[PDB]
Amino acid sequence: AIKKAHIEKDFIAFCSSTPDNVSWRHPTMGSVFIGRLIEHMQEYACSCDVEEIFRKVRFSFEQPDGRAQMPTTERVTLTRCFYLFPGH
Amino acid sequence: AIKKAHIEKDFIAFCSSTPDNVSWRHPTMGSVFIGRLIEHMQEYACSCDVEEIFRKVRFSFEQPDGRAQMPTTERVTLTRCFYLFPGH
Amino acid sequence: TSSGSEGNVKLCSLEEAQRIWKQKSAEIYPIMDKSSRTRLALIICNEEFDSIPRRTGAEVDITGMTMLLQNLGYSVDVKKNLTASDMTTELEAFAHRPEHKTSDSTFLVFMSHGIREGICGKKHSEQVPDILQLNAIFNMLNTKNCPSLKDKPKVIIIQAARGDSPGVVWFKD
Amino acid sequence: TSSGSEGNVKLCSLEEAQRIWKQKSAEIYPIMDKSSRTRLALIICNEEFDSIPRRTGAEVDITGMTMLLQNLGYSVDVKKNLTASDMTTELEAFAHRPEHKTSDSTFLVFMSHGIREGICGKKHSEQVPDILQLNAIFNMLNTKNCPSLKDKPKVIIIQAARGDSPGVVWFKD
Repeated sequence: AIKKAHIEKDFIAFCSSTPDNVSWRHPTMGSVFIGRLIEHMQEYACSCDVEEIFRKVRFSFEQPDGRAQMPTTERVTLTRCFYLFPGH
Repeated sequence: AIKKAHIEKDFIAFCSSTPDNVSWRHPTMGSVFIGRLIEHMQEYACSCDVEEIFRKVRFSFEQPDGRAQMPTTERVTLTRCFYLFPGH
Repeated sequence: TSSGSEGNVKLCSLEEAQRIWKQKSAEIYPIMDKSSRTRLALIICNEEFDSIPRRTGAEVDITGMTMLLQNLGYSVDVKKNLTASDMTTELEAFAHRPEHKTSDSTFLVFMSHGIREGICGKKHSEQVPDILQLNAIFNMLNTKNCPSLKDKPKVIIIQAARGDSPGVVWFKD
Repeated sequence: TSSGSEGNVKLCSLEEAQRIWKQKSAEIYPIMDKSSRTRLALIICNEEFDSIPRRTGAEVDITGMTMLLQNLGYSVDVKKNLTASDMTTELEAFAHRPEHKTSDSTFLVFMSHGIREGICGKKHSEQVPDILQLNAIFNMLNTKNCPSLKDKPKVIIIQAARGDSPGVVWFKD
């Protein structure tokens, strides 16, 4: 027997900046979005779901400096909380 | 004195379906996405932030029928949790 | 009781509000004083069209969303049967409203026919498209074009198809 | 200790895991058994280009993301300096991997130069564009083109500019 499934579901995209806008990278330190994402994933994977972690990453960028950017979550069809359960 | 601010921040969009796909409406019952959104906002505004409520709305659509759709959250730059605090 | 200003929306109690403020630190958007705040919301709904089918049931959507947003504390403007140009004009006017200065947030609701590219205006046809893009909505409400809503949640709700496809695939159990 | 498989990623304890499973009901994605699951992740990073500036520091990004995804339990494929056509081919191959059947989730990481339209391939120039669109990434990984990942979280991470603008406006205090 056949059953119907949503063609597009359980996706989340996380982009380094808002549309039209630059994303910054340091020659020795790497991309700031990437570095910031790793730091937050290392700290918060144990206690927060991915949507929550991405929000925290966005917050860390809130105060703009000389190299400003605002990471954006896109086209979200996560129907549940995605916890990484690091160690499990 | 002047200070820098992000051009695009604190946005959340919630669309009735995924890209390429139809969104359903009943002649007397109205649009299913709208009706479902109201029901979830009425029930969960007191306890859940908007991102969480929208996720719950998506979950309610998880099992597809003859008129299937998957609401999608788009271009999110909310840096904090947005609680409606109904009654306050 | 549903006789209060919040209607059928379940109330957040004082103990429930303090639980929210304790579990999360400085990661919540601040709400302005209930006595002085001037919250605004805008609903644009297209039901009657020149060349495409009438959106029967749209009145139920307008009623439901208007009452809900009012229940949540927003003063609701309802605009009906607009072209993409009219929607742009209406959005620009909304972004210029003085009330946003003494508000903590806003809701924008768009309800119409839709295609992949965006939201249909009243004059839309396949030959002569009349479309408002989601990108334009964001642009008109951002910090450049709406400085009054800087740092404030802007929630955009769109009821509209995004193409012709049924949104499904088959699988076997 | 950072000497374990999870490295610098803070561990979720048994009491912490049960707290997550108790606070939320049936609203969490299920994770497969650690002993049998075959988690896959893909990193595509473009550093060396034909006509546009070299992405110095990209090696730091590759190292960081590879180690992180491994720490989280994913087997990581790293592909470098690809055209948009090559990226499409690589994504198609990834969607066809048998391991997704015995996996509970996936991560896709794209790192390159970017423009408003999408992600730059190695051969990209203003005269002859070589762009992979975000829309194509979703399409290649959806239920139609990747049935093995049905009901499973698919996380897409993109490091790339989205235009030329600084992303800022001025205001006075």
